[PDB]
Amino acid sequence: GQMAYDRAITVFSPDGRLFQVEYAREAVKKGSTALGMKFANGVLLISDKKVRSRLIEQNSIEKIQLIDDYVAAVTSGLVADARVLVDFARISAQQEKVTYGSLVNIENLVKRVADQMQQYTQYGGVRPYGVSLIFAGIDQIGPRLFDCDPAGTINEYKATAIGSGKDAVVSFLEREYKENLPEKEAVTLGIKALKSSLEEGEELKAPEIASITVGNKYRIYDQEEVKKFL
Amino acid sequence: GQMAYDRAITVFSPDGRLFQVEYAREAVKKGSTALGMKFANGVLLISDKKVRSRLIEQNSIEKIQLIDDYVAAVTSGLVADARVLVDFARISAQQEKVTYGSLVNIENLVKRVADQMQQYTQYGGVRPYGVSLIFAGIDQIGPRLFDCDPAGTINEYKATAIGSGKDAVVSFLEREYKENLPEKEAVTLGIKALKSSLEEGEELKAPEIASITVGNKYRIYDQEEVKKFL
Amino acid sequence: GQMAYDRAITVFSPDGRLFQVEYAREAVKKGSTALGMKFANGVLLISDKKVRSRLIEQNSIEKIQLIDDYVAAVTSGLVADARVLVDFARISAQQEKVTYGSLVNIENLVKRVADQMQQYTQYGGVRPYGVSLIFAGIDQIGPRLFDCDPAGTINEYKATAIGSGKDAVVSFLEREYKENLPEKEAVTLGIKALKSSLEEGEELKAPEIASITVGNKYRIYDQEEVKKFL
Amino acid sequence: GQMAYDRAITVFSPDGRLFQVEYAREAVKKGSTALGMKFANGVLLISDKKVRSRLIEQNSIEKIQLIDDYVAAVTSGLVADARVLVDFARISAQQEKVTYGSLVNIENLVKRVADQMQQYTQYGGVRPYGVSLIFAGIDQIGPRLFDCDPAGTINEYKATAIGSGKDAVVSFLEREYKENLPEKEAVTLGIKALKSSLEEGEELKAPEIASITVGNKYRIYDQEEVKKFL
Amino acid sequence: GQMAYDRAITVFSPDGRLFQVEYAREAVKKGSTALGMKFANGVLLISDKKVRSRLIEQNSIEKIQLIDDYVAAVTSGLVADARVLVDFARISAQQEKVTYGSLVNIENLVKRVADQMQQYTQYGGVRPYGVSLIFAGIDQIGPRLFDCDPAGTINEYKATAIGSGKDAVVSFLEREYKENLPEKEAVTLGIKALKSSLEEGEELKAPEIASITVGNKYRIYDQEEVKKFL
Amino acid sequence: GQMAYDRAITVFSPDGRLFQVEYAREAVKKGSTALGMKFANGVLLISDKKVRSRLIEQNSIEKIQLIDDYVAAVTSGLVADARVLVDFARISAQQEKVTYGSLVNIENLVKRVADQMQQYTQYGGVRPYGVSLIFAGIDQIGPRLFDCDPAGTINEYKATAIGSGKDAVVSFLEREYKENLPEKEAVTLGIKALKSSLEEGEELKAPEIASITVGNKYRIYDQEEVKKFL
Amino acid sequence: TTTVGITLKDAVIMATERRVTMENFIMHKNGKKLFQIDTYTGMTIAGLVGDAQVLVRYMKAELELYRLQRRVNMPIEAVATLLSNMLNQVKYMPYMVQLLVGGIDTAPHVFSIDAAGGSVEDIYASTGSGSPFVYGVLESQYSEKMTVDEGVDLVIRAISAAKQRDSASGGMIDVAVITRKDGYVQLPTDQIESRIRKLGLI
Amino acid sequence: TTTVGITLKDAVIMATERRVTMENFIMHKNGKKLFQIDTYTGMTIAGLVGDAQVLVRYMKAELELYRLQRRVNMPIEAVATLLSNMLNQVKYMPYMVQLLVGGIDTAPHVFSIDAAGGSVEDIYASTGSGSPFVYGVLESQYSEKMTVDEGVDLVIRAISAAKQRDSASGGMIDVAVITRKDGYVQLPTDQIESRIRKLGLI
Ligand SMILES: C[C@@H](NC(=O)[C@H](Cc1ccc(O)cc1)NC(=O)OCc1ccccc1)C(=O)O
Ligand SMILES: C[C@@H](NC(=O)[C@H](Cc1ccc(O)cc1)NC(=O)OCc1ccccc1)C(=O)O
Ligand SMILES: C[C@@H](NC(=O)[C@H](Cc1ccc(O)cc1)NC(=O)OCc1ccccc1)C(=O)O
Ligand SMILES: C[C@@H](NC(=O)[C@H](Cc1ccc(O)cc1)NC(=O)OCc1ccccc1)C(=O)O
Ligand SMILES: C[C@@H](NC(=O)[C@H](Cc1ccc(O)cc1)NC(=O)OCc1ccccc1)C(=O)O
Ligand SMILES: C[C@@H](NC(=O)[C@H](Cc1ccc(O)cc1)NC(=O)OCc1ccccc1)C(=O)O
Repeated sequence: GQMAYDRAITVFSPDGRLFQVEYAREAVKKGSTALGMKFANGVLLISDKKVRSRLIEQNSIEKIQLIDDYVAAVTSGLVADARVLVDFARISAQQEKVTYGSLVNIENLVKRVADQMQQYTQYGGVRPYGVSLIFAGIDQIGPRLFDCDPAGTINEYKATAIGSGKDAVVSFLEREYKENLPEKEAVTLGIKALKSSLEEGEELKAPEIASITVGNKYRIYDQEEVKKFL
Repeated sequence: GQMAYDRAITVFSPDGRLFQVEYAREAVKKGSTALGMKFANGVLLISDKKVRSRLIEQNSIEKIQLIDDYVAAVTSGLVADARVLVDFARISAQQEKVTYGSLVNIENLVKRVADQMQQYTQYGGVRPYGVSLIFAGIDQIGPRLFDCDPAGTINEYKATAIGSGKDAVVSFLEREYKENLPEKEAVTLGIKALKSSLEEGEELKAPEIASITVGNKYRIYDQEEVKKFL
Repeated sequence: GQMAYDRAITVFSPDGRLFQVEYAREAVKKGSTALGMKFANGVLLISDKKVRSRLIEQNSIEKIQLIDDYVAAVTSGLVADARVLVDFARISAQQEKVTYGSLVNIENLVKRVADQMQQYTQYGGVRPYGVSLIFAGIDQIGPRLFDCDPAGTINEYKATAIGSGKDAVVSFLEREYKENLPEKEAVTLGIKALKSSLEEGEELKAPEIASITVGNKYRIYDQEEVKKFL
Repeated sequence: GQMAYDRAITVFSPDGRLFQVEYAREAVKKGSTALGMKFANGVLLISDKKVRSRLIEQNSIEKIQLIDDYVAAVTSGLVADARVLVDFARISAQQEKVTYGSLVNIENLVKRVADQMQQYTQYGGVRPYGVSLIFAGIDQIGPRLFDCDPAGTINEYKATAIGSGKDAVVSFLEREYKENLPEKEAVTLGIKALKSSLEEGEELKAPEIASITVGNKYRIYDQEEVKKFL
Repeated sequence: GQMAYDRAITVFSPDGRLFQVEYAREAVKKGSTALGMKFANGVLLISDKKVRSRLIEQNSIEKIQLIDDYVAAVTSGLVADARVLVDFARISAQQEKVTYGSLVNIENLVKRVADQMQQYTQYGGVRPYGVSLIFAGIDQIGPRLFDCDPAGTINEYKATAIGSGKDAVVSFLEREYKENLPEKEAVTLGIKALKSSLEEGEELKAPEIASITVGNKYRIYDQEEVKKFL
Repeated sequence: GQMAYDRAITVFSPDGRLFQVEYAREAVKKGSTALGMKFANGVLLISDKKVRSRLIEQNSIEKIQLIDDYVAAVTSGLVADARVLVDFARISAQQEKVTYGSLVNIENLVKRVADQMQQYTQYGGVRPYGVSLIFAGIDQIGPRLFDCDPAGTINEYKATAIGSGKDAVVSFLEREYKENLPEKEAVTLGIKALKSSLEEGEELKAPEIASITVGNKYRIYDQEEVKKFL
Repeated sequence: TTTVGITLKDAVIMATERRVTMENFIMHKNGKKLFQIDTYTGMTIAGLVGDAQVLVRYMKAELELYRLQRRVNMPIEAVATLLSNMLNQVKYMPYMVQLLVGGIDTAPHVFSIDAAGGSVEDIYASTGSGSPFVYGVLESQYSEKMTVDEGVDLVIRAISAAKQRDSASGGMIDVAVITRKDGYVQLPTDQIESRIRKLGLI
Repeated sequence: TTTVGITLKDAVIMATERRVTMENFIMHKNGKKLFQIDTYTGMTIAGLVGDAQVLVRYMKAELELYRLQRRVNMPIEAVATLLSNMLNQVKYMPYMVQLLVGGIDTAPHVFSIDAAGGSVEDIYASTGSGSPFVYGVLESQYSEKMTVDEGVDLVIRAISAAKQRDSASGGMIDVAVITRKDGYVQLPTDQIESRIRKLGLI
């Protein structure tokens, strides 16, 4: 039954489902866990790192990407598709700055990215992007936190997560998250949430941390500062 | 089950896999083994040679190709697709020089090549390139070493390998690689890594060696110098 | 198993094979045997002739075609596709002469032809050319000898062959070929190689012979001269 | 086995065959037999006529068509496709006259027609022409006689035939054809060849005869002259 | 066997047949019978009428259509496709008059219509017209009578028929047709031919009659004149 | 058998049928019954109304649409496709008025609509309109009444009907219709015809009535006048 | 340039001179300005040489294709109409030519066509810089009852007068006669010279 | 610029000078204006150097491809017709050149082609600013019965006269002789100098 309605993107199932979009969401769950949360006059992003062999440079596997000095993004899923979407977001942000002289709402930037992803779910001959993204930054309204799925759906969160351990992290944040926390406390809480999603075999491995506050630009935590919360 | 989701490039499997991309990676493993590693103020490339009949000229089977005087590439997989990608890289490098007057980051050149390969995995009516590439050179940041797969993924390495004996070489380099080695020592280590990947029947056959140092252009090792490490 | 991955050109097999390209190579092996070899300051081409009924004019079945006064080609496989590729090569050669005033490297001409053939193996809605070609001539580097397959692969040889008796001829040349032979000796050796590939029933039938030397243009052997080596 | 590789034009069989092209050749063998032969300073065409009911005008079923005053063609196979190809040949001939002021080689005209037919065997969404053609005329080289098949192959003959009785006619001409015969003798020989291809039930029925000599234009034999050889 | 080669227009059968074209000819045989014949300095058309309910106006079911004042056409098969082809013929006739100032040969007009129909039998994504047409008129050569089939074939007749009772009418005309008959006698003969094609149950029902003579325009027989031959 | 030739619009059945067009006609029979008839110097339209819940406004379910002040149309079948065709007819009518300054023949307007519908039955990638239409109005010839089917066929009637109860209404009109009736009598006859098509369970429910006379514009019957014939 | 075409009872006579003025001097003395474009049709050209030669090649191709498809020669008025459409379609980037078309389909015809595509049938016409001198001779001496021999002498005298007064005209006179019985016949040069000597024009 | 081409019984002789005037002064004294474009065909160029050089490359490519496809050399009149079409197709954005084409197919031919695509065959022709001086020499001294040696001396004298009166012409004279027996042969410079000394032109 299901195998008869899961071969083409533009085919609805008898119960009104799009299995090709659903299958793309399975690719997202294979990616590394990442999360973001808002705090007092700021927002931060944490991305888990799976340490590979020592032959890999520790500068290209960074999943946190700056869209500009005030907007950052983190992705999960197909790396190649994620790189294309990040490049599209950067071009879209600059187009906004050329047209109006500045960027006023981050939600508009997310919508342009999501509209691009939604287009690849309605026309034949293409496949949907197998990537989920989280956008966080500061605009003329304040700290913002958004997520985007392969289907192109947009939601705004006080705290959210993507990746393989998404369910474990969101459950942990459902119990222990507090609003308007200081930046240091928020990072400690985020480390515990990422810690509570791994298996018993492994342990936390000094992830990527980035944050921004109102009136300032994005700053990337160095390895020395990360070890302090480790 | 798998045979129902491995016929079209733009079809996701129920577990979120792209089998056509995976099958392209099988073509890569049929190619000859090649590797590259960085050393003190430089980077080198080694490509194994399978000696065919004496009727073949020993000038066209060279898998190491110069993108410019400061960037070189080596490929593995479908030869015909590899030639097209190398030509695309050379044109892309010259476009960068015309626009800005010079080449500043090699990673940008690799991204343009990878974006071309990623495009052939999302649109119907085309097949992905069955080629993996390694890019090494000197730019305004220093020695660089990149790899690219049929899916269009990009990673940066201190040392890496491609081809049939990729697993054996990377395991050997995982145990014996050292940083900031002199050029002569690095070549000797690379020969042993390539040696430790062949079967008991055959033996090493004077491969291709190329290297470059900061402030200089790429130089190709002649047969006389290769025999000295043989 | 194989029958599920051999219907479309743009489909990889589970073991990373392109069966449609492979099937095109089967059409090549149905053609008449042809070979070429380099000698002292020159290169020659020999193409076997299968004598049909006397009603056929002995001027159109010539498989050796001049690309210009200094480059010649011989083909094997589908005659109709071979004619199209030869016309494409002739146009490409003239485009080179208009742009630069002369032709410097024959290898560049072969690459343009091979790129055309490679394109017909990656896009849907078209089939690959079922033709293999051998290019021989004199350029600013010296005598050159190239071959091209339906997949678009390029190799340079001191001596090579195409067609049905390719395996027998290359084995014979693997044992008896010598470098820098005089033109008369090279033709005699080539006749024996073509002779050693036929079945016991038939015999050699005065084939086509063409050759060129440095500083001169291509000359076509007449029937009188061919009978002297017969 | 064969039924799995005979549905699409752009699909090679495992043994390197194009069955759709082969099937088009079957449509040709359903057409009426026609033949042409060269004689002393001239060339002629003979086309068998199958007499239908008396209600059909005896002016439109003529299979011999003049391309110009010096080139004529005869076709066999699908009538509708044959009409299109004849119109294409006439336009191509006039384009040659506009560009150069005259027509020098008839073989060039045949190649343009054959290239059109070859194109319809390599691209999807179209079917090959089910027509075989014979071109005969006088140019700056002398009497010419060509044939063309659905695959687009070109051959030059002293005498040839197409249609249902092609095998019988070519066998008869293989035994009794002579070169440089007078025009009257050549017509008598051609009538016997066409006669020797019919079944025992029927008999020859006053076919179409056309001929041309050097320095003159094409002339069409009238019914009175045809009865003289009947 | 047949069901494997009758789904696509651009697919040849193993015996060189185009079943989609053949199936279109079946739609033609469902139409009402119509016929035309030439007489002394003229030509006429007769089209059988199947009387439907009295609620239908007796002015739109007329199958005889004037292409201009000197050319008329009658169709059989799919009414909707027939209307499109008649409109195309009318536009084509006016294009001829604009270019040359008059219409010289009716056969040229028929060829343009047939070329349009032939095009819809060689390209995928379209279906052939299921219409057969008969063209009759006066040009600079004299009375003309042509027919056209879905395949685009053209034949010229002294008398012919189309529709369901085509076989019965042509057999009757094969026995009783005479040339250069007066107009009144020709109409009487045509009525008998149409009468001899119906079943025993029904009877002739005052059909459409149109005729034209040299030096005059087309005239449509009124019901009063039709009853005189009834 | 039938299931093998009913999947694509551009496929003929072995007996020369287009099942996709036939299936579109099934959608028409699901619509509400409507009819039109001509009377003395006028023509009227009646469309049955199926009373839904009271929450629906009684102004948008009107199936009678004015093309202009002198032409009206009523449709049956897919509502969404019907709206598109009505909009196309309105644009076509205005194009006629811009080009010539007025509308002379309504039949020309119907042909443009029918040509649009016929086009969607011959090209792949589209589906036919599942709508039947009736056009009635006054032009320079007099009262006109036309119908159009999904196949694009055009017929002119003194009285006709479309919808689910088409067969019952046309049978009733076949027995009781009279020509040149007064407007009041014609409406009473039309109500009885619509009444004689419903089932025993339900009853007539004050339908839509519109009419026009020579020299006047279209007028829509109000509910008060409809109840007088109820 | 001087071209002329006249009609008789059953014949059409066309004639031109041969002088070509390229780069403001007499560069060519034996140019060709009279062409056969069909079995019973001829054409003369005046104006830009490049434009005229292209049109001649186009007309030969169109008329030959027309004959092969419709099995009959194109009527003379249809030839003029085809030329009229071709020239008018590019009227704002036009061919800078003056054309005469003459031939036999069922009766003699001569057509004059301008650069804008205007086509007018006439009993006789003349084009080129020497045309007004020709019209003077034709107005005073042309007769519809003339024989073919008298018509040939008439066009020779008219062109000879033009050469005496128009510096852009000169060279040998080429004459063609078109009849149903004999088709398109170009008179030999020696015959033209004999007529010139007999008329006392040298 | 001064170019000339003449026809003899079985030969074609073409000759040019070498002066190139770039930026209103004599910048180059040894320019090339005579080219071999086929086995038995040559061409001379006058006008804009850039346009002329592009056309020479086009003609070499077209003629070589023609020879390879149809197995024979293109006829001389066909070469002129091809050039005529190419120039006329861009007449409103034209090549600002004057061209001479000469060669042997079955008989000697010389064609003159202008920027608008007009092509006229002639027994002899000359192009460039020095052409009127050449025509004066040819009108008084050319003979159709001349031998090849006499023809070579004739073109040398004609170009020498042009160099004495046209400031845009000068430099060494290049001469080519085309025959069926010997093909395209460019005369050596020393032989030209010997003829100049024998004729007393220095
Ligand atoms: C780095 C990134 N993940 C990754 O490393 C992803 C995980 C993944 C693998 C296979 C899939 O089919 C889907 C997703 N790997 C990935 O994108 O490369 C593997 C790949 C497999 C098939 C087609 C193309 C590429 C993350 O942690 O978000
Ligand atoms: C030189 C290069 N390898 C090679 O020589 C590759 C290896 C290969 C063969 C078949 C495959 O299907 C895939 C890869 N051969 C190759 O590209 O030519 C064989 C070929 C087979 C099928 C389609 C097109 C070409 C290397 O060593 O990297
Ligand atoms: C002259 C040339 N060979 C030939 O004569 C080739 C050999 C061949 C036949 C059938 C095939 O499917 C493939 C190759 N014949 C050929 O090209 O014509 C036969 C043909 C068959 C099917 C489709 C189109 C054409 C040679 O000797 O190289
Ligand atoms: C006049 C011409 N032959 C003919 O009359 C050909 C013979 C033929 C029939 C059916 C086929 O499938 C193929 C060929 N008939 C033909 O072209 O018309 C029949 C036809 C059948 C199917 C599709 C289109 C047309 C000849 O003698 O060459
Ligand atoms: C008036 C005209 N015939 C007719 O009335 C034709 C006969 C026909 C019916 C169904 C078919 O599949 C094919 C032909 N009817 C017709 O064209 O309308 C029925 C139709 C059926 C399926 C698709 C489109 C339209 C005639 O007598 O020639
Ligand atoms: C108002 C109009 N009829 C209607 O209300 C039509 C009747 C119909 C329903 C389903 C069908 O598949 C076809 C026709 N309904 C309708 O167009 O909406 C239902 C629908 C069903 C499937 C696809 C799109 C729309 C009428 O009375 O003419």
